Amino acid sequence: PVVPQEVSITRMAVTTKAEAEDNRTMGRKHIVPYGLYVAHGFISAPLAEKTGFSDEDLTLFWDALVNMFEHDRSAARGLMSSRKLIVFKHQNRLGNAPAHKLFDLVKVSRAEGSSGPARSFADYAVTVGQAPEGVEVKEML
Amino acid sequence: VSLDPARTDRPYLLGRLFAVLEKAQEDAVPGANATIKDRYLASASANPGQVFHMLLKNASNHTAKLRKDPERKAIHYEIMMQEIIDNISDFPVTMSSDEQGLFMIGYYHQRKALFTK
Amino acid sequence: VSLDPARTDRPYLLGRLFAVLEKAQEDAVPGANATIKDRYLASASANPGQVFHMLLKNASNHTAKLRKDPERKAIHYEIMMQEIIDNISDFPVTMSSDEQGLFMIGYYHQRKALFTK
RNA sequence: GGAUUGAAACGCCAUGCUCAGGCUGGCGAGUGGGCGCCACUCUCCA
Repeated sequence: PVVPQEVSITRMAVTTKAEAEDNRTMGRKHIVPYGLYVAHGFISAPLAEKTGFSDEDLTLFWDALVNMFEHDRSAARGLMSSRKLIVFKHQNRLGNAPAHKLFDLVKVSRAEGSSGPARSFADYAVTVGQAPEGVEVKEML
Repeated sequence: VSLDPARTDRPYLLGRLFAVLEKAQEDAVPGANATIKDRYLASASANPGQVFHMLLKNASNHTAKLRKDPERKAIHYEIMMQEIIDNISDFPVTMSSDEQGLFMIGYYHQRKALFTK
Repeated sequence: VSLDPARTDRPYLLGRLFAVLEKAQEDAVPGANATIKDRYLASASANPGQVFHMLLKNASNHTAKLRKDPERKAIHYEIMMQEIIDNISDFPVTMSSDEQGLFMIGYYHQRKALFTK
C-alpha cells in the first residue's frame, strides 16, 4: 500500500488583475514517499507475421525498456528508475507452458531488516526460480 | 437531528469522528482552499487503519492553535473526541462495500448536529 | 469499550505511559503555555526509543523535587510508571504506521481514566 | 360404461461489443518581539 501526501506553496506575484491587493497565492503538490511497481507483457508471433515486426525492432524495444526514464526528468516527476528485467523465450512458434506458471517463478519480499516503513530498494529481496525444459530464461538484461 | 448518540456501530463512530475532525479543522483555519473531506475521503474509506493516526496529529495542532485564543469552544471538541474514540477497540484494516455506506450515514448525521446552534 | 489494564501490547503500553507522563508533568509545573503533548506527540509515536529515554530524565528530576513538599499524588504516578516500564521489554527504534494507530488508542483510553476524579 | 363442438396437438433450430489513446507543463510561509521587580530557617535545654 501507498500513502499519498499533499503540500502547500506560496507565490511572489499574481497572474491576473487581482486588484484586491506578502504571500499572494496558494498552491498544491501531490507526492508518493516511496513505492515499488511490477508489470507484465507478451509478444505474439502469428500477429507479427502480419506486420513484419522483426528482430532489430525487438532489440530496440529492449533498449527502450532499459533506458526509458533517463530522459523524463520534470518538476513533478521526482526520481524514477528501472531495476530488473527478465525475459522468457519459448522454443517454438506456440509456447510450451502457460504464462501464469512462468510469472510465478518471480517472487518479491521484505529483507530481514524490515524496520516498519520501506524507503529504499534495499528493503526488498528478489528471487527467480528455474524454468521448465522448453523455456529459456535470461534475466541479466 | 436524526443522529443517534448511542449506536456504537464502528463505521458509524468512524464517520462521526471524521465529521468532528473536519469541523475542528475548519474552525482552526478560516479561508482555506478546501476541506479534509476533499483531500482524504477516499483514502479513509479505502484504508482506515493507515490514515486516522495521521489525521489525529493535525487535529492536535489545530486545537493548540485554537485554544490559546478567547474562542475556547476548542476544548468542547476534544471532549467529544474522547467520548467517541472511547468506544472503539481497534481500527479496521478494510471495510465492505455495504460498511462503507454506513460510514457515510454517520458522517452526515454528525455534520448536521454540529451545525446546530 | 474502554481502558483495558490487561492489553499488554507494546504500542498500547507506550500510549498509556505517554498519557500518564503528561498528567504528572501537568501537576509538576502549572501554568505552562504548551504541554509536552503539543511538543512531542508526533515524535514520540515516530521514534519511541529516541525520546522516551529523554523524557524520563526530566520526570526523575521532577519527582526528586516534589518529595520536599508534603503533597502527594506523586507516588501513585511513580508506581504507574514502574508497572508499565516493567511490562515493556524494550523500546522500538520505530513503529509501522497501521502500530502508530494503536498507540493513539492506548493514549486516549488512559487519559480518560485519569480525566476522572 | 355411447357421445362435455369432444376424443390427438413443442415456438422450434443458433449468433464477439469489438480494435487504441500522457493529466500534463511550474510557483519562498515570510518580515521581528527581555520571564521581570523583592523576600532570615528562625527563637531552647551539662
